[PDB]
Amino acid sequence: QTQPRQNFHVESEAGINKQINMELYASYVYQSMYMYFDRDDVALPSFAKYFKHNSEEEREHAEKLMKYQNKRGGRIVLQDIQKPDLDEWGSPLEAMQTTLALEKSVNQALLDLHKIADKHGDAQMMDFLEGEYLKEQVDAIEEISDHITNLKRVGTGLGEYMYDKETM
Amino acid sequence: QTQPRQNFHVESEAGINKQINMELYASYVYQSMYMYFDRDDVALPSFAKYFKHNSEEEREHAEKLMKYQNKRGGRIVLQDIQKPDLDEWGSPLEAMQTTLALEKSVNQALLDLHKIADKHGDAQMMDFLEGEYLKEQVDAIEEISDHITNLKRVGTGLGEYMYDKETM
Amino acid sequence: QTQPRQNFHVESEAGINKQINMELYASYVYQSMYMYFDRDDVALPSFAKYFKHNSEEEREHAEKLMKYQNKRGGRIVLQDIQKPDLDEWGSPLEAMQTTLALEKSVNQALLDLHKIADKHGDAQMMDFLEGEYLKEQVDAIEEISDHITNLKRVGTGLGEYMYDKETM
Amino acid sequence: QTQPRQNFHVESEAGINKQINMELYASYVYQSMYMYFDRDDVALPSFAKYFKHNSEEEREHAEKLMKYQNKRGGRIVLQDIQKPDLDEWGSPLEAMQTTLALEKSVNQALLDLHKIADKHGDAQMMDFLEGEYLKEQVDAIEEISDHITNLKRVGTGLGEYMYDKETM
Ligand SMILES: [Cu+2]
Ligand SMILES: [Cu+2]
Ligand SMILES: [Cu+2]
Ligand SMILES: [Cu+2]
Repeated sequence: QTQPRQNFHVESEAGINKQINMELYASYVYQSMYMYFDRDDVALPSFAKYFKHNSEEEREHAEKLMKYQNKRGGRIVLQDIQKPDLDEWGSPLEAMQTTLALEKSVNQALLDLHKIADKHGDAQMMDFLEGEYLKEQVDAIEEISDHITNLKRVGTGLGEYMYDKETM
Repeated sequence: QTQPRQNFHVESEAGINKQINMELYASYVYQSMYMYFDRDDVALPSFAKYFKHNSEEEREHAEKLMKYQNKRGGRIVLQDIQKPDLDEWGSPLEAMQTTLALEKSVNQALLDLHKIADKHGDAQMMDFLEGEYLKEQVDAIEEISDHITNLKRVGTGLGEYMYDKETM
Repeated sequence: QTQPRQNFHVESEAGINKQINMELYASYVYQSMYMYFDRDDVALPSFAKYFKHNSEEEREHAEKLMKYQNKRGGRIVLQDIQKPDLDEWGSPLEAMQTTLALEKSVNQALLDLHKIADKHGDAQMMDFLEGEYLKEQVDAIEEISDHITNLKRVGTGLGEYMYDKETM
Repeated sequence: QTQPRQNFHVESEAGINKQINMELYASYVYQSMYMYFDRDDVALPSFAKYFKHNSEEEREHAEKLMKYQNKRGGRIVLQDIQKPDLDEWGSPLEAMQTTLALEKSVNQALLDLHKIADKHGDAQMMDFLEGEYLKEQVDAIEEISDHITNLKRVGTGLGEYMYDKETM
């Protein structure tokens, strides 16, 4: 029943919970990369600054999702945040590639939550996602594919250094 | 056959009219409560200030729909504005409670109008509704449910006066 | 071997990892409380703001710990972040009591990491903990016990409201 | 028997003297490298600027110890300052590498002096060392190991010149 509940189906509420946890996994994985470039044997501190921002950015998307969950009458059920697969992510190009599939995975999750809110006619929730998440995911997915092509252009060695200084 | 008509079904035109009339009823009902907390034997000026705001909200929310009705080529068919059910709304709780079901009633009327734009392929009218009405309704519906909870906590007496001073 | 390693024992490195994960659990639990007071049926938004800060504050202690782990030659091994015990923490007094045992638990963990660095004569690590963590824990433990005594003084109802407005 | 002597064992006094002499050797060695990157056939002015800084760091680090030796009632027994092993330090890498082991050598000499304050119950002299020397040494030792990694990445040639311009 709750108090502000209207047009908010039970499947949608459990999807926001399932999505809240994945957005936290993204924040975790990005922090794992942050401190892979603060590692002294890599020492790319502007790459590290990138993932520190991106980790905080995703933690703010989870918060924006939980803040929405409370605004619609649902209740927040948190689950364990699983550790990232790797603890050492290789070259910058390799790590940026990992990020692409990550945000590409996080995107399709959002795209399927939108499909659920459509199933039970949740027009507002559809707008909230397509305005505050889908619009941002396509931005992040391009800017990551932008960094992928450049890191391939500059190559290794001096290329990995000069891309940290000038672009990041 | 009006100059700017495109993709605008007469069913959607009629819905905006019936919806304009309802958004005005909410202005009247909130104004009824405005001048209730200014009663000499109610004397809650900040609750009065809250409904003076909210009454002007709905009035400008109806003006936006009217401005949209002309923007799409429909014609504004006005109707009578019914007097509110009550002439006195009891405790601040029982007033806020009447407000919740009011916005909750208006939210469905907006949602059903959104279903009418979807029935006739009006992609624009969908975004206008879910962007400048449904988005606001969800926030307000929470905001009211936040006041109901706190009023139940502070209880009758000094708790009612304090909520007026510190929150409103 | 690594590159900057000196006087940094294997037990200490695994303790920083084990402590990094617990500091994240603290950040998680605090966020769970943050959104328990953004819940519309509780709606204490200055209590919620407290745990939003405290959750971010602990996430910055983990970062300060990982930043230290990289500065001393150790490597960061992350583990799963377990979900908080409860998803609804009861009255404010009850939640603040939970927090006390939390920071009291997180303290003794730090106190025992200090004992490990002492075992293998890690004078710097001892200073880093007793300057940047132990000094802050005793501050946080008092300010939480301060909030515990007051919430007992003001009681329930109007007391729980007026403490959110004036002090938080 | 000096005026401000308390808790200050002659073993600690002797250690500060031998440590003062070493902190000056690091000033000389860094100055040796300063005027090496100003050689007409090295011509790396930013690497020169780095060692002009670091040479003045150790000189002021010895002055702090001297100021502390007088602060505790000990007397400053100066000794000769040995010339550095080399008169030319090769590539920027092989120079930075010589610097790592230099600070790593100085860090142990500080740590062993800290063990001398602990052997004779000098709680203050412990905090002065671990507060204004050991804390800095850990940071510098990382900072050097960060430069070694990046120089190995950028490689000889244009990579050496670019690191001079963009990082130093
Ligand atoms: Cu995201
Ligand atoms: Cu409205
Ligand atoms: Cu902490
Ligand atoms: Cu020094």
